[PDB]
Order: sequence, then structure tokens, then C-alpha cells
Amino acid sequence: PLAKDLLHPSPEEEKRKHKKKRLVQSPNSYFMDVKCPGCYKITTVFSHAQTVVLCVGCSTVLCQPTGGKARLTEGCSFRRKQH
Amino acid sequence: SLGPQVAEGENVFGVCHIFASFNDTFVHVTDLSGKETICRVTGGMKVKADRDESSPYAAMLAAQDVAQRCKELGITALHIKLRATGGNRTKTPGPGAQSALRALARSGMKIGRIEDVTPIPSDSTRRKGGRRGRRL
Amino acid sequence: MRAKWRKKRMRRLKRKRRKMRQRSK
Amino acid sequence: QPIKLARVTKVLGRTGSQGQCTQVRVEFMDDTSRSIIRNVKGPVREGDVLTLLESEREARRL
Amino acid sequence: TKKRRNNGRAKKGRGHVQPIRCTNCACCVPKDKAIKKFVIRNIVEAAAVRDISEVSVFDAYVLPKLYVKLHYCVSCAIHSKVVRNRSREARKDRTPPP
Amino acid sequence: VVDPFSKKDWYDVKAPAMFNIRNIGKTLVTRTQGTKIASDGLKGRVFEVSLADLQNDEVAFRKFKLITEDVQGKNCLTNFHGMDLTRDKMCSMVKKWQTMIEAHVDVKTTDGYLLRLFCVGFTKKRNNQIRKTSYAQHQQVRQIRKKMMEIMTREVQTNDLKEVVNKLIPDSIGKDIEKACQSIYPLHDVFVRKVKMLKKPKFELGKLMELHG
RNA sequence: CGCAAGACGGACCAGAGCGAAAGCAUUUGCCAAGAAUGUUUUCAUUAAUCAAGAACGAAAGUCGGAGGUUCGAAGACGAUCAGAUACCGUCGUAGUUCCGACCAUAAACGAUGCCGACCGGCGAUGCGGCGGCGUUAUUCCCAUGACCCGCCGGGCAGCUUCCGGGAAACCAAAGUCUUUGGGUUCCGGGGGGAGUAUGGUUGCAAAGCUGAAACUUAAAGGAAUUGACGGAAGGGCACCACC
Repeated sequence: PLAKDLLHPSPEEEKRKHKKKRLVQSPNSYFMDVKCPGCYKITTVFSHAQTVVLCVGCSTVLCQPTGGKARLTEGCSFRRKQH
Repeated sequence: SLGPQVAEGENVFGVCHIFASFNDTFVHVTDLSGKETICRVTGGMKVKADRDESSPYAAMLAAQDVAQRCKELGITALHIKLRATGGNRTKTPGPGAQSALRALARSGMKIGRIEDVTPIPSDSTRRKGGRRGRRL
Repeated sequence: MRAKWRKKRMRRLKRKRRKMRQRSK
Repeated sequence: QPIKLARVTKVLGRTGSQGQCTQVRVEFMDDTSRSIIRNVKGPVREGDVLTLLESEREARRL
Repeated sequence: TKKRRNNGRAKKGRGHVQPIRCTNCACCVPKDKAIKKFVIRNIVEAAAVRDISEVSVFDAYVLPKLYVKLHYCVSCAIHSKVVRNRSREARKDRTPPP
Repeated sequence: VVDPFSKKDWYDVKAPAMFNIRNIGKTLVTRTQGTKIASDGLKGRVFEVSLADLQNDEVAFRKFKLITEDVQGKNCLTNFHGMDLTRDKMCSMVKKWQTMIEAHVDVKTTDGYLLRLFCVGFTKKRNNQIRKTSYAQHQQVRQIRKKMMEIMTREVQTNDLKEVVNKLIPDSIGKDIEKACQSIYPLHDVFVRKVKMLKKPKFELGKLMELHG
């Protein structure tokens, strides 16, 4: 296409582009409210963690580090933040 | 040439080590083991010129002379181990291979099991000939 | 003459030139 | 060995060095289903009867 | 002039590949360079398979095959008519002939 | 000037009881001629016997090296000396666009029969697979190879030479390896491709006579 | 059937991967290293390209020690031949292998310097990540492998076309070049003489690096075209060919 809307691409286009190659540099990562059945409360873990996130008052281990996004121990649900 | 073998139907086996190189063909019957041999006549034993030691005809004459020697001793059937020159050399069996096997399939020998014992190297020594090969 | 055998003639002739120049020093 | 009789159902085409042997699908007259390809010399057509001195051999198809 | 983009072989990001000996010659040809044929073949052609099944100890003994991988140099492959000079367009056709 | 075949005694070859078809074949040997004895130059002959000739109605691509361990009188009593795949079969399996995975173990039975087994496996192109390749990552190959060896130690160290040969008559070792390794990479053409006898213990005739019934 | 020795790592093995290149393929262990991807980590211009200088550098070769299975420069013979100190064949020395030093060269080639930008399409593939029906395994789920459908980033490639270029062959790089400038290194100036002589320098040597002139010469060369030729491959025709 000779004519494109380089100014205003679709959101589906902008998520099908590398984080650096987007029209404004936006990350793919997010902050997630992880909570374990050990304790009650909510610990704030990073999506692409890369550390073994231990719980409050050393209950257990929540997060196991992997390549990209870190897996969560079965029982530990997560809730993605907005900002 | 007198065994206490049951004579009617129950077969008496040997194994014929058919080694067909490109310049000679060896039809060589042994026992089930291989340790004691029975008959061995080659291509070059029959036809007296060096170029037709490996002819399929010379190998036929051998396997006919093998088979009729093998019926005197009363080894009825033959297991088969076909063999090429092998090692670093050629793995494709010689021209005399099939004609020699057919020759004792036509003679009166029953055919047991056929396999390859072509000495295939896992990983070889250097091969005769140059870097630049066998030129002609 | 093959360029390789032309080169081999020089390396035999350079080799004999050094030979003669050792005899004169 | 029995001296059997076969019959030309169709000529498959001319083979040999100088095309000197008509390659022929022959039909036996003992069983009218058993049929082999055979190389035949001389002029051959459809309908005529062969006299095979053996019923074992077969012509290699071109 | 350059005749083949691949320079008549199949190394791209290697630099070096181990030479094999030709089966007909013994010319040391690079593995990627060599013309290769994996010929699966019966121990008997057509003239003996009729004669051996008749004179078998065993009923329903399928006659086993003979597995040889053939490595060729280019001078052996062309002289034995495995491969063949092709027209400058037809050279590029990498589809094996059926 | 004389026939050597005039003086050949004809002896029977017996298979041990773990096999079905008993009689293997007939082995001509020169009679005791002064010093050298009929039984003497007879008590180390290998017999490359196919499974189909040895067990009734089973696969005919498996062979069994059986050696004459003692000769009582007219019957040569054989004992296990090795197993190998027919090279026709073994060459049929080794083909392109799949990962050939192999493994050997220097492993010893209860009684002092130190064997060397050889496992093989071939990575299976799946039912719905469109990707031609079907290769295992180097770490996938050496978890299979680690499994292959651990299973071949298990079925040999724990039980005697009679009960490992009965595991080689089916694919009882090759199947358990094929089952276990599905969770790593699905390989299908899994056998123990060879078994090599290395160190036999001291000969005990009473031990062999229980293997022959 | 055993036994011994020294090589080599077939098939799987791919226009696949890894490495600065040379190169690198049996198992397992140990050692330190590395790209790529992932990153809402850290420093904040630390960078690019590089005279001099330096590491590595196939094979052959040299030096000393161990070894020498196979192959095999030289050498010996048998053939072939007019000759055949060649091709072919039988032997066989150094070498080929290993340890430790030397050598610094190859058609070391993608005959294509590196860094950065931009300029079409497509289906693959290798690697990491991301997401998405369903089949299968540990079955007993969950998470994981094996497939499957994509997306993204780097990677070796392939096809495709009037991007454009080029003398053309061909090239998405050899393009973005008379509408000529992103940065930088090395290097060419008709063919020979000549990588010669000379001097310097490195090396045990072999030789490596640097490198003329007199003289000679009207071309040498590139790509492509048409014929002719071929001891190249195919397809015909002919009783001045054969059957």
C-alpha cells in the first residue's frame, strides 16, 4: 500500500509489532496481584519475574523463573494491574 | 557321508557364505555354526580365465558343484549370508551373487533365511586410492 | 606452463641464487 | 519339462538390438488367465499360437 | 563465469564439511558436494524371486532387501549417468525426477 | 588321498527351555582321533539362530548367539552368548528426517553374566504432523538416552540370565523404554538392537542342566 | 572362535546448527566461555572503523619425544606405451596419529571489508519468547514435553517481480550513483618483465612480509552471441546404414 495511516495504526497492528518497533515504545510486561492459599493477602509480582518470589513472613515460594513470563505455583492465582 | 538323521521330511541345514566380490564369487557351505565347513568352490575354480572369475556363469557352475557335493553329505536346506567386498571397499555385492543363489535354488537345495554379512564399518580406516581418486 | 609450476621453477631458481650468493660471502 | 502352447493377445512393441524381437503378451491354453510377456522373433500378429519349450522364463518389460 | 549460485554443493553457514570417498573412484568429495543415492534393493531381481519362493523352507518368507547409500564424485556420477548436463533454466529445477 | 568327511560324528544342537522350538540343527565334528577329542573342538561353536526358528510364531528379525557349553552324548547343550537384530531390519529403521537415539549399558545379572545391552530409538513423525523434520533437541536426546540406560540396568541387575533372555524374546525392555520416553519425545521404533556377552562366570554343569528343563 | 594394536567416528547427516575465521559429529563426567531471546534491572555515550602493535590461523613442511593400523609423496617392481622415470597394478620411506615447540600460507572464496539507515512479496527452516480450537504421553489432574495455527526478535537459506542496479552473467543486494557526499579501513590504475632483482626484516630450514628498474608489447582480459568442433548427453532419419 502506497497510502497507510502510519499516524494512527489499529491496536491489533500495534500488538503485532516489537515493543521497540511500536509507533511509541510500550512494554509487553505488566504487574500482577498474586495471592497464595498459604496466607490471605496479595503480593505484587512482576510478569517477567526472573527471581524466586517468596511469600510474606516466609510461608512458601510463589513464583518459579522461566525464559519470559514466570510460571506461578498451582493454587496461586494472579490479577493484572491497570496502570 | 553317513548321519543318523531322520530321512523323509525333517530338513538338515547348513549356511552357504556367498561372498561375491567384483573379481571372484565364493559359494561356501558350512554347518549351522560356520566352524566346520562342508563344500567351497569359487568362480575361478571352474572357468580358467581371470576376467570371467566373477561372471554370473562361473558362480552358477560353483553353486551347482556346491549343491551336488552338499546332497552327497545330505545337508538338505541352506541358510544364506550374502557378502560384498565390504570394509572401506564396495558394499554392493558382485555380479555373481544372484546367479549363484538362483543356481542352488534350481539345483534342489531348500532356501532357509537370506541376510547380508557385508562387513559394514561403523567408522573406517583410510581407503586405497588417492585424494584425487582412481583416475581413468 | 601452469602458474603453480611457473611459481615452483622460481622457488628452485631463487633457491640456487641464494646458494651462489653464500659461496661469494 | 513340458513343451506348452501360448497365444498372442496383443504385441507390446519391437525390442532387441536391431529391433529384431517383437515383445508379446502371450496367453496359455491350459489356464486361460495365466499370461506372461515374451520376446518373439519373426513377423508376429494378434491371433497366432506360440510353442514355448518352457513356461518359466519372462521378457524384461522396456 | 559463475555457473551455479550454490557453487554446486550445499554449505551456506559452515566453512568446512568432512570429505567422503566416492564409491566408484575414491575421490575425496565434500559430503554436501557429493551426489548421493539411497538405493533400497531386493537381494534377487525378477529372474530368481520366482525360483526361490518355490524352493523355500518357510511359507510367507518375504525376501529381505539390501540397504546401500551410494556417495559419488561429479566425474563418476555423470560418467555412470546418475546425473546429466541440463539447460541453463532446467539446471535450477531441484525437484527429483519421478 | 583320503576323505576327511568319512570320520564326522553328527551331533544335535539343543536350545535352553526358555525357547519353544527345541532342535536347532546338526553339527558335524571329526571323531576322537588319539589326542584331540570330538567334544573338545565342539564346546565353543556359536549358532546365529533366528527367533522365528526358535520361538513358534513370532518376529523373524531377531537372532540369538547360543554356544555349546557342554556335550553329554549326541546332544550339544547350548547357553545364551548374545542377541542381535537382522541388519535388513536395522538398516530399514535408520532413515532421514528423524533422530536416531542410541544407548549402551555395561550391566551385570544376579549370577556373574556381565552383559552389554544396546538400545536404539527413532523419533516418530506424528499423526497430524506437517513439519517434515521431527528432530529432538540435544537435551531431549540425552533424557531419553538417560532413561534407556536406567531401564536396561533395572531389568538385568535385579534378576538372573534365564529371566533377561525371556525379556529379550518379546520387546519387554524396548516397550518399557518406548512407554517412559513418550513424555520427552515420542519415539516409536524402540528395540534393544544388540546384547553382547562379555564375562561369563565359572562353568557349572548343574546350573546349565536346569536351563535345559 | 579368540587376542593385540593404532586409526576413524558410517548410516541418522539436512543448502540444518555453532564458532572471529581456520574449523567442529560415539557415551558420560568436569572446566571456563558464548550468541540469541526475555527484561517497567544497572551504568549513561562508555561508541563505530582502525597506521603501528597483538591473538588465532586448514593442509603440507620443520624440530624434539611417544607411536606407527590404514593410506601413502619419494623409492622399487609389474603393466600400458614408440617412449610412460605418468595415469592402472603390487609393495613401501618420510608423512598421515598423539605430546610439546616452529611455520603464517590456500580457489584461507560468498573470488563480495566492517558499522548504520532505508527500499517489495511469499512459503519454509533454526533458536528464544508470546498467544491460540483440538489430538497424544507421564493419566489422575495441574504444569510440562510431542504435534497443530499464528505473532515477534535475531539466524543459515530459498523462491518470486520491470524496487532499482549492472557490460552483461546476474544481484533485495552487487539497490537507494551524473538527480553523484551516512562513517571508516584495506586496496586497483593496459599486458608482460615480476611477486623477479636489490636492500631491510622474520624463520632451524622451507620460506613469509616489504618490493623495483632497464627492457618489452597493441593488446591481454570480462560478459554474452552465433557458428564450428568434442574421445559430452539426448532425440531422430537412411538397404549410398544395419537387421
